[PDB]
Amino acid sequence: YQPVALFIGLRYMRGRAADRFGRFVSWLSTIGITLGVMALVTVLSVMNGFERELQNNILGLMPQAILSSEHGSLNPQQLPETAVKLDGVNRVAPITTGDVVLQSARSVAVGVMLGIDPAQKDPLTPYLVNVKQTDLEPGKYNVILGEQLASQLGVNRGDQIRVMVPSASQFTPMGRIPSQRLFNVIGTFAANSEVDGYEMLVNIEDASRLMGNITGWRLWLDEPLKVDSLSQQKLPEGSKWQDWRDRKGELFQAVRMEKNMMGLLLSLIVAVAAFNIITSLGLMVMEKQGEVAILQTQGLTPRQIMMVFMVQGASAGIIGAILGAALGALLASQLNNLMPIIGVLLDGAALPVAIEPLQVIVIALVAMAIALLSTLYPSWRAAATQPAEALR
Amino acid sequence: PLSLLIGLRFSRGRRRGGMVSLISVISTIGIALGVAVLIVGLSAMNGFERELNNRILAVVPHGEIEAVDQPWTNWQEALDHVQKVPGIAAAAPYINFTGLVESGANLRAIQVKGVNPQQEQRLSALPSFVQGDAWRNFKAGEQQIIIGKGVADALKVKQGDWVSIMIPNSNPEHKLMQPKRVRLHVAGILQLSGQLDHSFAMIPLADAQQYLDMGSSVSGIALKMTDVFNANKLVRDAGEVTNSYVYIKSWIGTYGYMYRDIQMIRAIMYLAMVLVIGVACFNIVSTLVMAVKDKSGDIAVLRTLGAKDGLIRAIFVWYGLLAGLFGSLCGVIIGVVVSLQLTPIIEWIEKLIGHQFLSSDIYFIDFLPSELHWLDVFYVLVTALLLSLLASWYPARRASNIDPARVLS
Amino acid sequence: CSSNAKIDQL
Amino acid sequence: DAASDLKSRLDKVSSFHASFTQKVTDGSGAAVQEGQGDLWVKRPNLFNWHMTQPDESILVSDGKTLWFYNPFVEQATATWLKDATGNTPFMLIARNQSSDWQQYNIKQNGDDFVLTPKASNGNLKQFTINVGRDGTIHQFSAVEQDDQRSSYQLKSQQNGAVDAAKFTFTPPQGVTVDDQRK
Amino acid sequence: KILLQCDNLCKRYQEGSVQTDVLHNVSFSVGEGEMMAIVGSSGSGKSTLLHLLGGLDTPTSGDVIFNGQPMSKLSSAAKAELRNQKLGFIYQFHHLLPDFTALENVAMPLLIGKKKPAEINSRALEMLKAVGLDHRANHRPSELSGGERQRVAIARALVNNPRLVLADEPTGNLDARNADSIFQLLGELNRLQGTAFLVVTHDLQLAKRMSRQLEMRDGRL
Amino acid sequence: KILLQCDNLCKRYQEGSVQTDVLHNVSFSVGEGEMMAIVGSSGSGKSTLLHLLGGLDTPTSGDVIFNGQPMSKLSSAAKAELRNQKLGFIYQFHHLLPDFTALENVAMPLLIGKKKPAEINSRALEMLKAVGLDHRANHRPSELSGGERQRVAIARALVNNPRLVLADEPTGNLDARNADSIFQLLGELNRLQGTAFLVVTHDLQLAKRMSRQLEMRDGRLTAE
Ligand SMILES: *C[C@@H](COC(=O)CCCCCCCCCCCCCCC)OC(=O)CCCCCCCCCCCCCCC
Ligand SMILES: *C(=O)CCCCCCCCCCCCCCC
Repeated sequence: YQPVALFIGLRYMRGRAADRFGRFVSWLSTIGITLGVMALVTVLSVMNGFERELQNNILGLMPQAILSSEHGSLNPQQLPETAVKLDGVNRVAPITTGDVVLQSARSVAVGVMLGIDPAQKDPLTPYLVNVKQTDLEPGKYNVILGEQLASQLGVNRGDQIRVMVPSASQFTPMGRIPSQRLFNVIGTFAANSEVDGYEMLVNIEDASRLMGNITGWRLWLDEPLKVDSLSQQKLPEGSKWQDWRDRKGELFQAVRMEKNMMGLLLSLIVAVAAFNIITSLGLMVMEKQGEVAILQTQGLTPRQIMMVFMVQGASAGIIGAILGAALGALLASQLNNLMPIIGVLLDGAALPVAIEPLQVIVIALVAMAIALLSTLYPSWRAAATQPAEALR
Repeated sequence: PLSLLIGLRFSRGRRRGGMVSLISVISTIGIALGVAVLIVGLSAMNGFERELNNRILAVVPHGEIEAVDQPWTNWQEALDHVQKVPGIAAAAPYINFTGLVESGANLRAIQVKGVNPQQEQRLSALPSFVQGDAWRNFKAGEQQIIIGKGVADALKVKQGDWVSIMIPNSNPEHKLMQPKRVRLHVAGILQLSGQLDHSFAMIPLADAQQYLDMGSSVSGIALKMTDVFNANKLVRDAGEVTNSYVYIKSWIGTYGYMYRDIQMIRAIMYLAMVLVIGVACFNIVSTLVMAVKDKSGDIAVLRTLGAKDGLIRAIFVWYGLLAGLFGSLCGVIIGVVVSLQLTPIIEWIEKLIGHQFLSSDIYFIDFLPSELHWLDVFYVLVTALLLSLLASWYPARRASNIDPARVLS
Repeated sequence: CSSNAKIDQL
Repeated sequence: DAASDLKSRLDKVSSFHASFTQKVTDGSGAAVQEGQGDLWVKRPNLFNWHMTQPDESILVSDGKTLWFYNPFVEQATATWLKDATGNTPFMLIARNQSSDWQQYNIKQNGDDFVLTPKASNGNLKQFTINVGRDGTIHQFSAVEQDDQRSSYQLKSQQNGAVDAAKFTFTPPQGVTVDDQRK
Repeated sequence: KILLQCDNLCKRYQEGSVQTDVLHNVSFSVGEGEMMAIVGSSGSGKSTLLHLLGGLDTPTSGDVIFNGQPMSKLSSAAKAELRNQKLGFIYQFHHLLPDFTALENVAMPLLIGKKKPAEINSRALEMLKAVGLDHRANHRPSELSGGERQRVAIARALVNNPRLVLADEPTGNLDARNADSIFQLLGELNRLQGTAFLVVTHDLQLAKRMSRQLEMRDGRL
Repeated sequence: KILLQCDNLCKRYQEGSVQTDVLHNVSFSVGEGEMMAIVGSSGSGKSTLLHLLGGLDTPTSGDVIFNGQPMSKLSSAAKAELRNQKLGFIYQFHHLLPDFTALENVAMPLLIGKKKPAEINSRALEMLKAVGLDHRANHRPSELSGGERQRVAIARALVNNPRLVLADEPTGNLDARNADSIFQLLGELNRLQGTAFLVVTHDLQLAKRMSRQLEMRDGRLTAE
């Protein structure tokens, strides 16, 4: 009854048997697809939840994007904050970065010196354990050691430590010694992470490393994961890009490597579900030998008869990826909200999930693509056949 | 010896009707793909447990006793107290140090421990993973230090040159003194292929007594336990027999995640791979719906020759099992040659992709091991046949309630 | 793997 | 026979007021920093030099300790004279004793007096000595085995004496004091 | 001398969504030794008696007792033990198995009956000499001729000496040489133990060879 | 009056991977008003001739020129517009579709040709009703009888018959009583607009009664 001749030859081929088992074996290619997309969304949402937990803890603090100059020291009078009009950033603040060593009254350690401004805001400010950000006075040379850094050194509130810059030093002829400076603590900070093991907050106005200027600008990135596209952009002259790949480059690369390994591990369900359409449509041509050969006698081109079996291999992929993404977004969202009998972790302290809106679309179009390439080969055997060399 | 349910059923599978030969290839490799990645998956996880017993457990002591900062005036009597405790094999003292190995324009944090070279080999195998043969003459006077492999490529040093490290200045008065950069030479390098290569160093116990300007005093007591799983009850028994409540811990809070997250894979990919065979069992359902239709005249002969409904049900159950046994056994024979020869396979893909997989800077080890066990092969064969029996039972039920009178008999 | 936990106990 | 050349004219000199320069070079062959200022070299134990324009480093000697004040970081420490190294070429021009007699095969080809040891423990391989006709040292440059060369040219030669009143340590008002003397 | 008791076997047949009764009061029985010559035409109920005498369908009009048990009152499992011992079926549309050999096609009820294995190997050879398939012992039925494939169905029905054989036109797919010899060996067991057989023919030429004569008008055989 | 310019046919059917000569010397010209009844034996070639001149396959030796176009020198896309306008095909082995109904089976040439949407409810309805299928409008072909299923393939043919109607054994499955009642209704269209039909049978009672008697005996088209 439909005016389109391509869709009227396959709408009555979906359900023909009156028994419930006869229609269950015809939709088996649909169930194999929607169980692979659901296994690809719900599992990868747990891996994205562990990735977002490592993003607010390791990439929340320890700032990623600095803009070092050609000689390292960047003059703020020549390169102001209104000249760095790069995309992705949202706030420009002066900062410095330099690896130093520690020398307390008990033992020695290593750390990363970070000079923050006492007037500007910082994400480490709510994590300060009874420390004020305005306590960093220029000329007093104060220091804010971490929780795990002061624990291994035995430094309490009111102890004098000794820092030393080994990279930038004045090469005096009376023995090659690095520049050292005595620092006094004012308090520690706790963040329940690995940041407070080596980070130390000093004043921005200090000449411990060199000079009076800064080394770069603190750039808060909106998406600190895709720093490869933000490093090859239009960069101004007299500046260089230094991302987080110098310190934590091999850490987050292992998280992306495990995501592709589990993503390839769960993609085998779609490949067998694509193999199910070749077996299902491979037997339909052998039994409908009197229906395909009678269509060519009614004045039908072989290009149009190929689309009759092409949609039948594509209708299971369209409604299979939509139902797989709909059920995949409800199981991951209601994983720990409904009932915790889905499997309790060793701690069970607010297990997070993450449903990316761009990850659902890229998964479902692959499931609609592998099912399309597994349809042209059964469709070619039903369109390139000879009507004179048929069964009758 | 074969019965009627098996011995007279393989002749029915020999059917040719055009492109049916393509169906026998896709349905074979469709169910053999999930078994071939399950044999090499469980054998690889057995290799990570095999390398954990010798490269992690045999090099790290289980006992970790941090006492009060009073430097162990009763350390001689404490060594014999934990030795008579059942469950602890041996014991050896150790002194915790913190230094920075530097050779110029590079800084690396190192963890130096002072152990006796004539006593460490009784409880753990430290010289069993050393590349160089210079593991002897470790006494006082020479002032040598052996380092790992992660600090060998970063510092760009060799075996024989003198390096400069940092020592903690011991002083009872709370003040600040000048640091001491003692010049020591490298007397060899070790290789553990893991995280204990760039943050591990060991010195003899006779050389550590002159650095803190003390006599006979240690800063920790290490031991070794026979039952490595009981890292909670056995540690509390040794802490009370020596002294009062001190900073006592074990390896279950530090290396507990290394023994973990490999049994999670034993539950994640097991439920993820039975869904692969579950989709692959749908090809068995599709080939038995056709098998009733084309051989519908052959069922009408059996209904007139005196066959019950239970005999016709048992025909199509073993008919789908013979098509599943050819695909399941074809995945086992292609899984042994990959599991036993995985080392030329993983190294071949890394030569054409550049970045080698499983880098030892953040992972467990560098290479990908494989320990094939014959117990896990039997667990898949029952699993691959139970999924094929549930998929072939429902087409076998439809082939028995058919009417032989409506068909031409 | 990717599940990092640094909860120590004294 | 030529070992008494530097042990004869360098005995009558006590002190001199002159200006010195500093120029270090790495293995690539380029300058990375500069240093100017003056110096005061006394014979027996005291030595004094200050950089003014490029670098700020204040250090004196009172006879037993070795002060080191840095106006860049506002810190002033003090250490001994034997706890540090002693193989530097700046110390041998002041001592002139039996410590300069271990091997010390000194040659003469004019004004150059470059020497080298055969069995040493330090990391210095050679250093040059430039003397004059009145008993002054003109160049005390040395090289380090990390491919780092140096040169210290001197100008404004002056002969005269100086009292020991300005050699006392006087810290600026508002600096910290360190005690590294063990 | 009565084998089965028939009383008002009124069956139906769906012909284009119309339940049309093809049989009306089929209350005629066979005789022990008397060859029933049922001259029924194709389309008037000839093939209906071949499926209703064995028990392939339900007539829902009466009950046929054979030796004390009705076929309609008994279950499907209770009707499977006597279909290979005292029943036989001979068709004309080549209702055999092409995937087997000619040695085991004549021993096909012997495999379902789970008899002695030493007796199945001896019974399959003594039945080939009666039909005439001495040379075609281990041969597939797909390569045989029209007359050779009809001889396999004669030995397939008579396996454990049945009392009556439901034969549906054994002659017609072969020549005239094997027409009388197929009925001579079938008639040889009538004088040994006293069995019988039911043959359905279309013409009256083969009707005078049988002893009894019961025509089929509209089910009344 | 000439419609099919049939030359000497030399179709060598590959029967068993060997090129043998089975269809040779086939040349006949038909026209409107007269109906040729070509008969023969089962296996002589009268069953495979329905696909040769019907446009389904060419023999690459005999080119028929129906509407001014060569059949052998033609592409596949230029041959799908002549089998639905001026060609009819009647079979005998119930070549229908079980997923459709009785009304949708006779409207399948109307849906492929892409005609007017408000025309298949009157043209296809009056074609299946004139044969005798009135109350079985929305009926599945699986529940029909042998005689009723043959009439659906009959009414599927005469939806657009200007000329060149090709049949293949209308009797056989059903009786010849009502088969003659469908031949007089089909023959009534020869005097309205002018058409003819080619019927292939094997018995002598269905060949010599319509217009003339013909016979094809292994290439010999005459001398019965
Ligand atoms: C050690 C793991 C840890 O990974 C994680 O980040 C934690 C994952 C936790 C997932 C919990 C999911 C709970 C909910 C499940 C719901 C299921 C619903 C199912 C439908 C009802 O690190 C890794 O991820 C690495 C794992 C690597 C495993 C081995 C991969 C090997 C891949 C081989 C591919 C071969 C392909 C051959 C093709 C021919
Ligand atoms: C976290 O547990 C860090 C230790 C890394 C070892 C855990 C193993 C997971 C990565 C290896 C997966 C590859 C196995 C290949 C199977 C075919």
